[PDB]
Amino acid sequence: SSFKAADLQLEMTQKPHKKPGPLVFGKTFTDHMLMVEWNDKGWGQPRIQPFQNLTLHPASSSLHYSLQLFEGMKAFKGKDQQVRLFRPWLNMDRMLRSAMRLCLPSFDKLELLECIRRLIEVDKDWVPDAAGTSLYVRPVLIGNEPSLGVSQPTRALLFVILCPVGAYFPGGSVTPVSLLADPAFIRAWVGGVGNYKLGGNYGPTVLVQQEALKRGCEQVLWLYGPDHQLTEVGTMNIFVYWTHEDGVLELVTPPLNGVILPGVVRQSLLDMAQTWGEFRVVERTITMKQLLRALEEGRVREVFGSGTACQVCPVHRILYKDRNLHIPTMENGPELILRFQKELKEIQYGIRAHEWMFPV
Amino acid sequence: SSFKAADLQLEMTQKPHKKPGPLVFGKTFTDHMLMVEWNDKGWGQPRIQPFQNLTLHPASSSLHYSLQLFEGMKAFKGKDQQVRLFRPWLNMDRMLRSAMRLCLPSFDKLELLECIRRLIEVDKDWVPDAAGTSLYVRPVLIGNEPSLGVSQPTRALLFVILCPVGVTPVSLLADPAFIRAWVGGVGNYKLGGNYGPTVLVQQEALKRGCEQVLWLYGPDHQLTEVGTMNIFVYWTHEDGVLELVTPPLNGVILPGVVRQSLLDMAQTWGEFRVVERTITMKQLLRALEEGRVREVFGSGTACQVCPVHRILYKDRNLHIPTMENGPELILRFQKELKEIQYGIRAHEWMFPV
Ligand SMILES: CCCCc1cc(=O)n2nc(NCc3ccc(Cl)cc3F)c(C#N)c2[nH]1
Ligand SMILES: CCCCc1cc(=O)n2nc(NCc3ccc(Cl)cc3F)c(C#N)c2[nH]1
Ligand SMILES: *Cc1c(COP(=O)(O)O)cnc(C)c1O
Ligand SMILES: *Cc1c(COP(=O)(O)O)cnc(C)c1O
Ligand SMILES: [Cl-]
Ligand SMILES: [Cl-]
Repeated sequence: SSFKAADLQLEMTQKPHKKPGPLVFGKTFTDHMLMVEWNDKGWGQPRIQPFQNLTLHPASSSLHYSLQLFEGMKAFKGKDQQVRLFRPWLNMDRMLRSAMRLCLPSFDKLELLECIRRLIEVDKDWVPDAAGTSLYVRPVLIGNEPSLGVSQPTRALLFVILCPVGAYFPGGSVTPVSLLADPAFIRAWVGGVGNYKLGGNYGPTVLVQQEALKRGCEQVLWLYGPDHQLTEVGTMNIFVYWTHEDGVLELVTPPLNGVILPGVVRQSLLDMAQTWGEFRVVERTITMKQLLRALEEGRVREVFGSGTACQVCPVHRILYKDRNLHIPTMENGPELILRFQKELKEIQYGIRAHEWMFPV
Repeated sequence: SSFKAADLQLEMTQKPHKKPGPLVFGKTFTDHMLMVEWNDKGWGQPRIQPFQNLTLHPASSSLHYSLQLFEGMKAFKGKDQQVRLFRPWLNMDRMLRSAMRLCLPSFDKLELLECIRRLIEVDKDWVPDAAGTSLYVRPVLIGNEPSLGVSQPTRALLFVILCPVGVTPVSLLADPAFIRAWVGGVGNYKLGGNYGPTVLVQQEALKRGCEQVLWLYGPDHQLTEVGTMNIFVYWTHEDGVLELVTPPLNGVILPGVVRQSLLDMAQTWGEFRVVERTITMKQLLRALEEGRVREVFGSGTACQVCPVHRILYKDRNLHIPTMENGPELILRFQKELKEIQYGIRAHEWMFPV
C-alpha cells in the first residue's frame, strides 16, 4: 500500500537560498525536496523537507549493485504565473515500470504526482518565466539494503529534487550537432533494460561520448544490429523526416522493440504529427544503408533528437566508417523542427489550452 | 597522481562492536573502513576511520547514472594467526580497468593495496580462523558529481569495507530469454550496473524451482556464467580428450580471479587439456547423453567453487552428474587452494598482512 499525499509532512527551510539572477543544466537546486522511505513496515509518510544530503550505509545496494532509477520532466510557468507540468502521468507510468524491473517497491502514481505537485507548489517561486526557461524535476528511486548479497532490497528511498534551467538555445534558435556512428559501442540489447530509465544505462556511455569528442563529434549515434540500425542519439530519441523509398514523405522514428527508451517528447512529436494529418508518421527500423541511399538521392529533409532537457535538437553531420555524411537539416528550415518547437512552446506555456498540461 | 599510504590518517573507534558469537554473507561489518576523496585538487589523503554512514549530495552521479564499481577479495588467517590476501594485485588491476571504463580517477594500485593492508591490520581480530572462514574485502569507487548532466565526474569517493564470512550442489535455470551481458557492452567489468537487472531474473529462477541463473548468450545458447560466478565444465570433449573448459574472455565474461587461478592450477598440473572455449547447450546435451560430463561448477570469491547438479533448460530437466563423479576435480581444487590460502604451503599468490 502506497504512501499517501494526505500524510504529507512539511518542514520549511530556515534560510531560503538566493534564486539565480548563465544557469548550467542540473547543477543549481531549489530549497526543498520530497523524500519517502520504504522498509518491511511498507512506505513511511512522504515529506517535503529542506534540500539536504542523503545519509546511506556504506553497503547500500544503490551504490554496489545499481538498484537505482530516475525520471525527468519539466514544469513551465506562463505569463499568468500559473505553473504546469508536461504530460507527467507518462513519467509516472515509466517510473513504475522501471521500479518493477529492479524489484523496487511499487507506489501509487497519482499519490506521487500529487506529492510532486505539492513540492513544486512549495518552491513555485523557483520556476522561472523567461523565454525558454523551465524547472527540471528529477524523481529518483533507489534500493538501500545494507548487504553485499545480490538480492531484492528490503529497504528503499524515493526522493525528488528540482533544478531551474535556462534556455538550451539562444532566443529559440536551434543549433545542430555532429554525431559519431561507430558500431563498436552498443547502448542496449533486445532482452536487456535499455527501454527503462535505469542509472546503469548511463554510466557506461560517458567514455563513449569522450571518444566521440576526440574524433571531433559532439554526440553518439547509437547503432544496433549487423545492419546498423539507428536507435538513439546521446540521451535523446532520433527522428528522420524524409521521402521514403516508396516516394511517400514521412516522419519516422525507431519502434519500441526493446533498445529504445520510450520518450515523452518522442511520443508527443508522433502525436502532433499524426494530428496534423499532413504526411505519413511511422515507427519503423532505420538502417544506415537506407540513410546513405536516401542521402544520395536527396530525399532526407531533417534529422533530429528529442528529449526533455533539450526538447528537439537538429543534426547536420554523421561520421560513419571514417566518412563524414552531411545531413541537410538546417537547409530544410529546419521547418518541421521549428514547427514542433512552436506548437510545444504554445502548449507548455499555456498560450493554447491542452490536456497535456497538468496544473500545479 | 595518487593518494599515498604514507599520508594515512588514522581514527580508531571509540565504540567497537561485539564480534559474531552463523554468518549470513555480506551483512556483518567490521569496526573500521578506508575512505579517500578525489576532486579538482586531486586525491586527498587516505583515511582509516570508524565504520560510518556516507553523506552524499542528492544529485550525486553515483545514484543517478551508476558511476559506481566494486571489488571483492578475501583475507585468510592461518594457524599461527598470520593473515594473508589472495592474489590482491589482480583485484587492484581489475578495479583500475573498471575505473577507466567509467571515467573515474586513476590511482596507484600498490598505494591502495597498502592502505587495504593497513585497514585489515587494524581490524585483524575480525579475521576468523575456523575452517572455511575468511574476511571479505569490498573496495568501491563512485562518482560523486552533484550534477544531473551525464558527464565525467569531477569528484569521486573511494572506500573499503570488510565482512567476516563463515559442497552442496545447486540447480540452474537456463532460459535464453535472459541476457546478462552482450558483446560491445560492459559485462566484462565489475560495475554495479551489471547486477541490479539480474535480481528479477533470479526471482524467476526461484519461481521455477531453481537456485541460480545459467546465463545463456547467442544463437547457439552459449553457457557464459552462473549467477555471479564463472562456469567450468570438466568432461571428455567430442574429440575424446579429457578437458577442463571455461568460456573465453571475449566481452561477455567477467575475468574472475578464482577463474584464472583454476586455469593456472590445472594447466600447471599438466594432466589434462585446459582450454578457454565457448560451451553450447547443444554440446552439453550431447555430452550428457554420451556420459562424457564429469563435473560442472561455478567459481568466484565469496563461495570459491560450487558444484551444479541440475539444469532446467526450458522444460527439459537435466541431471548433471557432478557429485557422482566425486566431485574429484572440485575437491582437488578446494584442497590445493586451502593449502595456499591458509599458509600451509607458502606461495607467491599470497600477500601477507
Ligand atoms: C537521461 C539523462 C536526463 C537528463 C539529461 C542529461 C544530459 O546530459 N542531456 N544531454 C542532452 N542532450 C545532448 C544532446 C544534444 C543533441 C543531440 Cl542530437 C543529442 C543529445 F543527446 C539531454 C537531452 N534531451 C540530456 N538530458
Ligand atoms: C558480484 C557480487 C559479489 C559478491 C557476491 C554476492 C552474491 O550474492 N554471491 N552469490 C554467490 N554465489 C551464488 C551461487 C551459487 C552457486 C552457483 Cl553455481 C552460482 C552462484 F552464483 C557469490 C559467489 N561466489 C556471490 N558473491
Ligand atoms: C530520457 C531518455 C530519452 C528521452 O525521454 P523524454 O521522456 O522525451 O525526456 C531518450 N533516450 C534515452 C536513452 C533516455 O534516457
Ligand atoms: C566477481 C564476479 C565473478 C567472479 O570473480 P572472482 O574475481 O573470481 O571473485 C564472476 N562473474 C561475475 C559476473 C562477477 O561479478
Ligand atoms: Cl517500451
Ligand atoms: Cl576481459
